[PDB]
Amino acid sequence: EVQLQESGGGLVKPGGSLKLSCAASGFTFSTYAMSWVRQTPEKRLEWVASISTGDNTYYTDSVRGRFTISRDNARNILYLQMSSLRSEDTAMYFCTRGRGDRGDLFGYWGQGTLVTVSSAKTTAPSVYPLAPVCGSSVTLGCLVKGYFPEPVTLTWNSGSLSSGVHTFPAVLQSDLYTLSSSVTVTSSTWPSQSITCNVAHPASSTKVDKKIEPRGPTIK
Amino acid sequence: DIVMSQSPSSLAVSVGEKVTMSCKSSQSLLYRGNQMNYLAWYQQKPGQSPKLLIYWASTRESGVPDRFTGSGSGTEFTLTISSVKAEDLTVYYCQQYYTYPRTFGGGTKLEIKRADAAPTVSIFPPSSEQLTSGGASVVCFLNNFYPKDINVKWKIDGSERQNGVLNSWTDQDSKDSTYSMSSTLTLTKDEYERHNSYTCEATHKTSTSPIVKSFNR
Repeated sequence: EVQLQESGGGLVKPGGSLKLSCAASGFTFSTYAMSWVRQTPEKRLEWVASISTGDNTYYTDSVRGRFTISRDNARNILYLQMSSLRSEDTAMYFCTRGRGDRGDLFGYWGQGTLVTVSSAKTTAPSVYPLAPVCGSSVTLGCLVKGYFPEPVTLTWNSGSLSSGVHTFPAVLQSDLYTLSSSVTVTSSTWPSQSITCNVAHPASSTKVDKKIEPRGPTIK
Repeated sequence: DIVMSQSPSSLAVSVGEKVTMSCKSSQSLLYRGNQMNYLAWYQQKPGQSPKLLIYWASTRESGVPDRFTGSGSGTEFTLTISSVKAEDLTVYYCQQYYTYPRTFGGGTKLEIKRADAAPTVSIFPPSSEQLTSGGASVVCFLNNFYPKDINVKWKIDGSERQNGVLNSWTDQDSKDSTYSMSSTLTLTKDEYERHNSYTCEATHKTSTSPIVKSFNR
């Protein structure tokens, strides 16, 4: 029935511009007030703007004079023109339709389009093997430091090693992402069997393998 | 602003339990003209948009199961689930539409109770490979613990360091309902080599004393 689909999201530099579009179908579009609501990386929900059935517009202060909400009833689409983009504007942007023919209560939401505002350069991660230091099981690891943008793909032994794995959500520090992963196995499994960290970063077009070498005295 | 506050922010639950979520309003949402509360609840499952659950504080949206029940008035609102189902284990947001700006509460996340488990702690020196580039990250994994509340301190030669620590926390594990955490201390290579003892210490309610993992450079 009711379908909403956002588009036009992407990566931009601070001070940049974007125009989101929201394609609606499965209802009489002119009847309803529409809105844009964003979800920040901290997963807070922030109402951004609303447009009435008669083109009256409402904004939250932070985007006033920078964003413009509009509708095109002939084409069933809602727009959000974004200008002078800021770091804070980074969010998933949802378009919504009023529940009833009355107000802007967020009755129906699209699946969202992602907007990222960052001054970071595209950066391949540095991938470091984490070998155990001075039993029954042993925990190995992989550090994927300082990359942009998201995402990376990390597997262990090309996907063969899947259980006992924790891969921690990427986190931002100094405009770059860092991620890590642990893999826990039987002590008899390793280092008898080889274990390798595979990291792909499809944006710097890099693919890296890192074998976890056991620590020990083939020291000089 | 009109400020919406949800309590608590997270709640440990058992399937089949009755649970209750609070949403508080910094100003009343009760409109005298029609005695309606301009308050809505949303559910947001992982990867999905929020979906409207309740509106006018107590009106279920169509196709919303009877176990969901909203109540309250003025500034104090409640979302109740009669018998929680596994698919209800997620985030719920309240929202006022009494005035502009439209404002949301910070959300309440429901999670699964499971019985306390101690972290398995592992410390890792910087890789020789990172050292070559003049960097030195020290990594500490704290894996498979419950409840999720945990504290990590880095101590270097017996003294505590806070700058340059990067922490990350998993979501509750779907298989064992436990939590894991990663802590990374990044130093300059030079500063890493001015010290010997590196220590990751985890404070968790499963022990009256820290779980300590250390190495000497």
